[PDB]
Amino acid sequence: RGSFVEMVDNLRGKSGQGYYVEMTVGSPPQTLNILVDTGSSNFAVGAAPHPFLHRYYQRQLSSTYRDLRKGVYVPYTQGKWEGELGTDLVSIPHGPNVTVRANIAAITESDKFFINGSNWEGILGLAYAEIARPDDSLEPFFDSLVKQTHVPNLFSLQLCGASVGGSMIIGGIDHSLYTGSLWYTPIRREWYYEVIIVRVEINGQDLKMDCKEYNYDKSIVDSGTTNLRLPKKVFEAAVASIKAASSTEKFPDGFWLGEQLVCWQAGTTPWNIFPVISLYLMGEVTNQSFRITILPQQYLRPVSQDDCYKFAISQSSTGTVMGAVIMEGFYVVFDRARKRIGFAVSACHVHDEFRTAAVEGPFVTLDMEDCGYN
Ligand SMILES: NC1=N[C@](c2ccc(OC(F)F)cc2)([C@@H]2C[C@H]2C(=O)c2cncc(Cl)c2)CO1
Ligand code: NA
Ligand code: NA
Repeated sequence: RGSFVEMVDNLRGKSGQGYYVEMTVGSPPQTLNILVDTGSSNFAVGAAPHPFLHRYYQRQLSSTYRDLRKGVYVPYTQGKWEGELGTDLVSIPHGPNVTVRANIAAITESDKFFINGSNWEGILGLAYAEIARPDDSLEPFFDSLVKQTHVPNLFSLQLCGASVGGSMIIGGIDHSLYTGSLWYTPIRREWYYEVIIVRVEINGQDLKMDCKEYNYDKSIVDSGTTNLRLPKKVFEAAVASIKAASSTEKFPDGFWLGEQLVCWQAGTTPWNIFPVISLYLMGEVTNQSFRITILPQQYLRPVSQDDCYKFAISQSSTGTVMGAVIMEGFYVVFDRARKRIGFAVSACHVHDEFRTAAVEGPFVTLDMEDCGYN
């Protein structure tokens, strides 16, 4: 409890391409880099020589592979992966010193899934069985890990933005990774890591929307999404307020829609024209909330001889997505045992001399249960 030095710095990443952890599959162990994804629930790995892949799972080389004689087809947008299900022995070299027999989807065909030039070859879906493919009887990796070992039923993530890195602490918390106190919001339902946002402020100014809008049709914490994604109506209200706060300088209308970048010469980014963004989350106690605050350092993503940034807040039709834009400000504790998610100021988040990311409570917020969409 509290200190896991061997897992510190076990994540690496390229900006906008997610964070991955080294894993091994099969016997003898085959090493793969695997995207850490709290927004899905399948352990799926490249298993054929796709040109983009540095490497892939060669089941024929594993004496411990067991075929489940079942295929899985997984469309989404944009894209798809298809694979064959089995089990095999899985370890995390810079994780707990255990080995688990986990479900693995061997990806044999995909479209717009693997990224050309990325250093990961599969994804580790850390969410719950209710969104596993093909169905909730395919036990997710972390469920198997907890069933078969004594690893406590929780993990935590410190994503450090900018080559990026960070830490996945499996089975506990490392208090070096955060400053101040952890604040917890309930996991509303175990499918995604679903939470309830109860108030949104831009530079301290309330958007004053019916809070059910903030969670239309859900709000999730998702390490496998780059952006803060906001439901359309909330996004419209949000940019408008951000546009207004930031009007000392003017930017193309397309910038706010992510359709073009904006640049400034090096050292010349005007952070302070941009507002902070505060999400109040449902607390642990009736009528009690807390708030997490992020900087433009978080929602202006670095991507000419200038520092060009992408606006990393974007509209959504799947509800709010707290992606790397949120998570890079905080140490985030996925406290599965207590069905709650803790947030604390991250010891590694990017800021400036004037503003820091923040986690503050308690606040008095009534009718928070009304904020959840049904
Ligand atoms: N959270 C989420 N993960 C995704 C995903 C795609 C299929 C699934 O199938 C699953 F059921 F196996 C699951 C998740 C993508 C893997 C992520 C991805 O491609 C990505 C690209 N750039 C940056 C990041 Cl941070 C991630 C879609 O959104
Ligand atoms: Na256990
Ligand atoms: Na600390």
